[PDB]
Amino acid sequence: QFNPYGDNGGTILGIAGEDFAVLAGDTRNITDYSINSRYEPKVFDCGDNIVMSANGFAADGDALVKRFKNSVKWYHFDHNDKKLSINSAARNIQHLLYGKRFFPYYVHTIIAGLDEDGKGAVYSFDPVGSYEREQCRAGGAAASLIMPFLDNQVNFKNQYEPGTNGKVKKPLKYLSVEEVIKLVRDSFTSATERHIQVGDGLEILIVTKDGVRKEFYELKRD
Amino acid sequence: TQQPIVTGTSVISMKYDNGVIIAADNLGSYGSLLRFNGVERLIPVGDNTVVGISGDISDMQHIERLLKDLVTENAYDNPLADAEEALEPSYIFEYLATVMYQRRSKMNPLWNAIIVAGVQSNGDQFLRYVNLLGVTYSSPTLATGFGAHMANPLLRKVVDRESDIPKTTVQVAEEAIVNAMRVLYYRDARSSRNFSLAIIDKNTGLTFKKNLQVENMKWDFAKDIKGYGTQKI
Amino acid sequence: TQQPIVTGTSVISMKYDNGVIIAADNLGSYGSLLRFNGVERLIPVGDNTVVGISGDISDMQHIERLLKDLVTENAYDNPLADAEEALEPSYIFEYLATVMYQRRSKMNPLWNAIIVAGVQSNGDQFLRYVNLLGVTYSSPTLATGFGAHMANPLLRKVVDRESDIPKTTVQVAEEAIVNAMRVLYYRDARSSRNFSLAIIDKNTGLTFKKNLQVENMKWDFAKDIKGYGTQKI
Amino acid sequence: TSIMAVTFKDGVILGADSRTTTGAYIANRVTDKLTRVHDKIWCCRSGSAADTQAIADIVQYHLELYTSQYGTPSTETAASVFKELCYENKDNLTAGIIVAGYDDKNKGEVYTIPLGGSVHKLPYAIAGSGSTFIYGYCDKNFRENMSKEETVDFIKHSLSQAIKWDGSSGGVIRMVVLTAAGVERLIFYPDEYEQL
Amino acid sequence: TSIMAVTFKDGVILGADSRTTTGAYIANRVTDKLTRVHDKIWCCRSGSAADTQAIADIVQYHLELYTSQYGTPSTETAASVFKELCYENKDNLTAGIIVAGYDDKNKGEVYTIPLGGSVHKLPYAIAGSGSTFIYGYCDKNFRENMSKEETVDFIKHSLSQAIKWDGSSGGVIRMVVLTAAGVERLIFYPDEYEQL
Amino acid sequence: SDPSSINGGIVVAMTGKDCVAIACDLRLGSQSLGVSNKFEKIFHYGHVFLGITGLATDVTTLNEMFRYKTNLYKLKEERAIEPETFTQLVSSSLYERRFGPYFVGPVVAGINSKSGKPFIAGFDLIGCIDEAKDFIVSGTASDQLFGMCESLYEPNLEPEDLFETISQALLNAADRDALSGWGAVVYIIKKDEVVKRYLKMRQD
Amino acid sequence: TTIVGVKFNNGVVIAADTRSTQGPIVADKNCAKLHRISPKIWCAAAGTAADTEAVTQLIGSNIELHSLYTSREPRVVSALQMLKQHLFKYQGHIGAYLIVAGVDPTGSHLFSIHAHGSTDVGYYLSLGSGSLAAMAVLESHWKQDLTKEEAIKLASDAIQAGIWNDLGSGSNVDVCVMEIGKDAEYLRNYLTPNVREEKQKSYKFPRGTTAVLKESIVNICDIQEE
Amino acid sequence: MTDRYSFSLTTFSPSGKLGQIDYALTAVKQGVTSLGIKATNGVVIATEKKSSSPLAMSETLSKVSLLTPDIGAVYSGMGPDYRVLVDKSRKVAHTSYKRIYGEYPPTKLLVSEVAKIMQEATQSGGVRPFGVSLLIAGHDEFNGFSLYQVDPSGSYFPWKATAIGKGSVAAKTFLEKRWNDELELEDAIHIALLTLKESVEGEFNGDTIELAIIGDENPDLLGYTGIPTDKGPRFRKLTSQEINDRLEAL
Ligand SMILES: *C[C@@](C)(O)[C@](*)(O)[C@H](Cc1ccccc1)NC(=O)[C@H](Cc1ccc(OC)cc1)NC(=O)[C@H](C)NC(=O)CN1CCOCC1
Ligand SMILES: *C[C@@](C)(O)[C@](*)(O)[C@H](Cc1ccccc1)NC(=O)[C@H](Cc1ccc(OC)cc1)NC(=O)[C@H](C)NC(=O)CN1CCOCC1
Ligand SMILES: *C[C@@](C)(O)[C@](*)(O)[C@H](Cc1ccccc1)NC(=O)[C@H](Cc1ccc(OC)cc1)NC(=O)[C@H](C)NC(=O)CN1CCOCC1
Ligand SMILES: [Mg+2]
Ligand SMILES: [Mg+2]
Ligand SMILES: [Mg+2]
Ligand SMILES: [Mg+2]
Repeated sequence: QFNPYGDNGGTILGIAGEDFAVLAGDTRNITDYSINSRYEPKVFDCGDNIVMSANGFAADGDALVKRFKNSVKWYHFDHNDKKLSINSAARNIQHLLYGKRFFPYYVHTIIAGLDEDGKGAVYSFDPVGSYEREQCRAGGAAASLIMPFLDNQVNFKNQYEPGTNGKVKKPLKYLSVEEVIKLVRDSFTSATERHIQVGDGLEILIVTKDGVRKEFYELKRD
Repeated sequence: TQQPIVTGTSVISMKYDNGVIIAADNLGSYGSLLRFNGVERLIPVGDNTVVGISGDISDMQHIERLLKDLVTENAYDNPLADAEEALEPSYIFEYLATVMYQRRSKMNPLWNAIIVAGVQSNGDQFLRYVNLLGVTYSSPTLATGFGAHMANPLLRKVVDRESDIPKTTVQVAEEAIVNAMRVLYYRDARSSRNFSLAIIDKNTGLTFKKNLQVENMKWDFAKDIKGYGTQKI
Repeated sequence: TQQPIVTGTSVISMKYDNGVIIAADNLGSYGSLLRFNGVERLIPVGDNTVVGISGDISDMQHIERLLKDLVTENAYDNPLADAEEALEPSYIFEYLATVMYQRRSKMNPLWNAIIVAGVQSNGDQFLRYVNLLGVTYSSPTLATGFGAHMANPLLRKVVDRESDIPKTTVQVAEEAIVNAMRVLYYRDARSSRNFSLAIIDKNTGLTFKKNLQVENMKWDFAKDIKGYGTQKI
Repeated sequence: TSIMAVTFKDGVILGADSRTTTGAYIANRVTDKLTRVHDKIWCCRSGSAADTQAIADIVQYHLELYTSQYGTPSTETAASVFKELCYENKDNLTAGIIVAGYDDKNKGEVYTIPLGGSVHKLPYAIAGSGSTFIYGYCDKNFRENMSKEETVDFIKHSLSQAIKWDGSSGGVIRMVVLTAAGVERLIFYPDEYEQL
Repeated sequence: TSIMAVTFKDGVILGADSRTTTGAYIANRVTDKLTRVHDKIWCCRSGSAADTQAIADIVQYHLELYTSQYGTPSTETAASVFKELCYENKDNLTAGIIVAGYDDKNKGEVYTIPLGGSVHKLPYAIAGSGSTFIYGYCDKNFRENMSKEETVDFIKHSLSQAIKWDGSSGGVIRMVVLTAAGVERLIFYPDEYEQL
Repeated sequence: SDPSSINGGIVVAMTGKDCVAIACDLRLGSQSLGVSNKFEKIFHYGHVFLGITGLATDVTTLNEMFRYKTNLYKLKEERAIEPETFTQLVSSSLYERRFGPYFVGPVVAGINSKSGKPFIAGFDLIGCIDEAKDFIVSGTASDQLFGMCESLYEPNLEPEDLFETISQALLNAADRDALSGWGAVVYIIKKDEVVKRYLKMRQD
Repeated sequence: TTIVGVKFNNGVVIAADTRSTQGPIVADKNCAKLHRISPKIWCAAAGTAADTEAVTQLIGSNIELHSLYTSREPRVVSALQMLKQHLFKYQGHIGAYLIVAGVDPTGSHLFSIHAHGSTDVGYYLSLGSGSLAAMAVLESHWKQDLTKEEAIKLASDAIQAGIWNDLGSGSNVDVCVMEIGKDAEYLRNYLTPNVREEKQKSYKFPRGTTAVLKESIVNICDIQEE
Repeated sequence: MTDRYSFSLTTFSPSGKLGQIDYALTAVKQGVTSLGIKATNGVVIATEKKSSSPLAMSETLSKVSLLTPDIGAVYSGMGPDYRVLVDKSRKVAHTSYKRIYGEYPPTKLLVSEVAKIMQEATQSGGVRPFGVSLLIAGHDEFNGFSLYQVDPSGSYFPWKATAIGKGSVAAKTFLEKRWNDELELEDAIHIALLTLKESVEGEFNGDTIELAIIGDENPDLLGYTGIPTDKGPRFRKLTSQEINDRLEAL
């Protein structure tokens, strides 16, 4: 029997700061126990200060991104070059995914950018289009390894103020872009150590009011 | 949904400093029967692109005709068809990738794995893969089937990353490709000795070599191997 | 539980006035492959019995050895082993029927259909069938496999009931058997031209004919048949 | 079934056995598996009898309409029409067809169309269940540019062996000879071909 | 696999390809499929590698114990011991074995034991997946009482063709010659046998 | 149906400087129903600690089995079993049920009383030993524990630091798993004192 | 797993990677897949981890007892015969795939054995998920009359192909060299090409970060005197 | 063709004696002298190679046997009974211990298992007791060096030094005078050689004496390098040459 789905591995990670957001993904692409590529980008500048990744089955991921990019293009044509806000992108992506509710896009989608007050925004989707805004999300193969670390280190979960018995939580702070990139780099090194489908390279897209910047780092190639 | 009947095995390929090389053997298998011994699975498109195809041969012949018709259609009302508006490797690839994914999305795939090798207008090397699922990827080396498991490890010792491509000559790359084809003949039960090889260079253009053979094979150590364990004679 | 691998097709047989005739072709098929062309499937036991066996050949060879050992064992401490205490067709049959049914009852059948043809001490004709299920029956004509569908109708035109047996000579019966074997060669895809035939007569004893061939075949009308319908040339 | 088509100096010859099976029963022992789709374009049929008939009838219709409009079709054209039907309906058909024809320009040609609906132009072709048993024989004994009498013998000996070993092949050996001279139907009975 | 054993004037010769498969992967390309169960009794192995080894090791043990007690076993005796194992364990084994041996009394003999565990004494035998492609060739080219050089050529040409057409056969052609003179091991590499 | 995730639970162990830590959650459920909030998964035989995750009937059975075997060991040898030896005994005992296995993920922790060397080991359900210098994880949130441990861990932590590190690894892994949590216990083990602490954690 | 065996002039060398996996997760980054059967008979293991450990320990135990009984140094063919008969009896259910090598009074030997009980002889061999990546290297670079140094190089290169190109294999390369006339040398972590880079940050928490409900001292000691 | 002897052949007599055990001990008295001496850093065990013919190659008959790499045995009494006990003792060390715990048994526990086997021959149906006494010398990590005697009854006792067989009364007395708790292994070997000369009639050299030690780890005898924690067998059989060297300073 023909199986229309495959699993191309990889992992992705979105974190929001006060006036920026990052979307990171490894650059490895796999099927079964083979490496297809050590550098196949997975995180894309979509226009209007929005970055997007759709991790899982890469063919579905590429189709989805391609359709959203096209959605942005037609949003400009039909609404007088108006900027597509991140909340509006999110809702549009829900309709793209839910359109294929009974033959789903086999991906976990994350978008990142700035909301309409200039604050960092991360939106996160399931394969059929349910979504939520968060400070914080990992998706893909190593999501189960990475998310709990992010719960601990971004939202300070289970951390209390020392000497308060256990009755005052560690207070929530926004993190600087330098502190976020550290958590991203450590998150991916940890995932590379323990997950066979994660490795090769890390590409981070950072979004500020000034635009989209890229950073790249080597990861272990085994 | 179908099942592949007459099939072609690996297509292997790599980038080198000035271009790309791609190769595939000349066999059309019918299950375990080595049915057809003169099948060309490298199909040139213009003088800048070679499409290497593995998997179902009937679907390969369909793709061959799609490409031939694409050249015909691009020439229509196009006085620059042999110049600035000639078909590029990237145009040919995106067309095939579009088709493959549409066909998988209707549960009626073209049962193939495809590598499009070539050189763009600006001299850039092009090397990208697409298969029956519409999955696409690019890398300094690419191979389908058994080639992914045995050729890639060998070809990656030569070009392990993007920075190794300018350091690699056409002589070194062709030798690695020719060696990889021998290893596949040793080890793949649905391979053949006879193969075709194509080089697309930014200076010298398209060179297409037919009727190559795997040569310089080590079999001599076989005479010393006796039994499966304790048998001495 | 198994499945038969190397197989023998029909065994056909009938009674006539003074005895019994039995025949079977010399083929051991391996699915659709006509693998072995000199297989004897009629096995004499003494000078009064022939056991004709169809189905799995490995199980046939096992039965062959059971019968050979039965003769050896009946001779033990038996000064009348070549006379009044010789093995009878009815003794050989009951032994085989016992075994077949025991084996089916343990879900490990001997994958065969068997006809035991012979003549008893008192001159009575013996002809009885047994198969992998332990089902047994007797009739003036008996046949296994395709033989049941094509040979029996022909052989029953000669001996349709018990009262027809004294009216039927060995010449008439042998001719009917030889004709039936030709019809099976025409129509059974797992049959052969070469066969063996055995007659057990109450007066002349056991005659065993090897290397018979189907002869006098009508193929000539084939040259006039063209296409499947409307095709004239 | 055992079928083959062999190109030679003066043209091409098609050969076939005459057995049609319904399981182990032989439904027809004098079947004609060589069928005319045009005056000098013929095909050998293997696989489903119904499927290959339906296909051959459609091809005969397409080529008769080709003839009316555009003149005599090439053997390649006839093979293309078989292929289109076999390829597009691959899920629903079990047809292995060899197409053979004679042009004055191209001389004798042979195209084989196996199960998937691929096309393969060859000097000679073999197909059907019985063909497995003669790959070795045919490869060793085929030469190009044989005489008519040599090619008749090559096919007679080849299908002889296919028939000997394959239970799904048998009966007579039919042949169709395609040259500039015209169309010659041959038949060979078991008593000639078995003793080879 | 492609295996055969051929009796000739001075004795018997066994031949085999050297390919072991794990699906489409070739686990061993220089396999030795001809195995000694007694000084002048050898067998060709096809089917499951584990099953045929286990069987051959047991047979070697049985015949060494036969030798100690009763002297040199006949080739028929060796075949009987293979058969007993193959027949009684038919549900659990996938073994197609050809047994070949040389006595001074009986000269060269060949017994084939296919899947079900039947035994068949033959002038020559072929087996394994690749044997299907040479039934026609071998039937046409085998004669009795061939010379050693003729028999070596017959096997070389036969397995050449089996290897050519069967993807599950390949590598070198190994042979074992069994005569009164002794035991001669031969090997033939692709560059010799392919161009035949 | 899948016996390794009917009841839920997790165990993690870590080495520090002249110390080891082993921790577990307290939940026992029947799929979605939480049944008990007190089901400890860590046992000790003298100074050797054993954590067991998986099917709870097998957790209990194996504890009783290793209590039996180590009691007899001690009577015959006239000394307490050491962690390296107990690790081999766990492996032997699991592998003898190779084709009808105990559905468990055992974890050994302790300090060799002669050499002073900290020791941890993990196993699969049929006895393959994973002897790690850094950490061992087991249970329904093992993916989550692997991620926490691989990022949070550093070598040569002092007992009171190691406690924070292992507790944060456990707590945050448990919170991303439906079948783990409901309480947690952390044993800090030095050569001749062992402190046991119950953690305050989210009760959902 | 990637495991290899390479024959050389005066002996045989075997090598292995050091990764074990549980699904797509790496359970252990530094396992020992080179198992000692006897002092000069070693094997590299692939397949079900517990099965390979149990099968080599059992056969090693019985080889030791056989060596004592016969007053002879154990032979590789005996290890092979015992392994094949054991594995065959279990009909593939004991999933051990082993490269079995060593030196004994008869010489130097190299075998492979599969889970169903089939064995092979060779000058170079590979098993496991990375066996194709390793065999590509072995088929390209192997020659007859190899030195000890050339064989270690070839074997570790073959493992590296597995480490880099096969997702089933990673971390380090282990080697064991068995030379005629000499002690076998086991080279644990012969290559270490995958050391984890320095982390960006320390995650050491402030003491008191974790909320505690109860403490107590655990009694580990025996029952006390007086 | 059946074993119908399912009843004891060793039974209590009216005086309370187990005759077959006493008679086994008498067979042990007739046997050649063997002895063991425990030092601070080792143990020595020794006996005479009483050869039956001078055409016999006495090298091929090993009276002193390795049981584990750190445990050795010697006997007095019936040699064939010893040989099968050595086979079983080697095996039980694997089956009842190494295959469970991954390490060789401590001396006292291996002794305990041999003792068990010998006790079973004293009570089970259709057998006689073993006609040997063993001296088992060994080392293990938590007990250090030890020396045990095992008798036909299955009883075992730990010794500082002892002797069994023919001239054991005299040899035990000789050892009571020479033994102290500060002996170094070489001094124990020297005492073993002195004690054994009293009990030997004929030739007294390295070809007629069999002597082994449990001492330091011998890494050169291991057969492989690369595992730090495997340091080698503590059991070593002294060669003919090594014994003769110590007989010149005697
Ligand atoms: C080798 C052989 C004899 O089979 C050869 O290929 C024949 C070619 C032939 C026969 C007559 C005219 C022209 C060409 N084929 C047959 O004899 C076929 C065999 C066959 C049956 C069914 C299928 O199905 C996929 C493939 C091959 N015989 C028939 O088609 C006969 C007339 N019909 C049936 O047996 C009924 N079938 C049974 C299976 O389900 C479909 C209906
Ligand atoms: C044609 C060929 C090459 O297959 C021929 O028959 C080989 C004979 C041979 C090979 C090596 C030594 C001696 C003789 N056979 C093989 O290469 C077999 C093919 C085969 C596998 C499995 C079965 O199972 C019924 C039949 C034939 N190869 C093997 O046995 C290999 C080593 N093992 C496996 O592929 C593992 N198998 C897979 C199927 O399930 C059982 C375990
Ligand atoms: C590359 C690899 C990882 O496959 C190589 O073969 C490892 C060899 C090895 C040898 C000795 C010690 C450690 C590692 N093998 C493994 O790491 C195996 C891989 C494996 C998993 C599952 C199956 O299932 C049939 C076969 C092989 N890993 C394990 O055995 C792990 C530790 N245990 C399990 O996955 C649980 N097992 C799986 C088999 O069924 C019983 C439960
Ligand atoms: Mg990785
Ligand atoms: Mg081949
Ligand atoms: Mg929870
Ligand atoms: Mg809840």
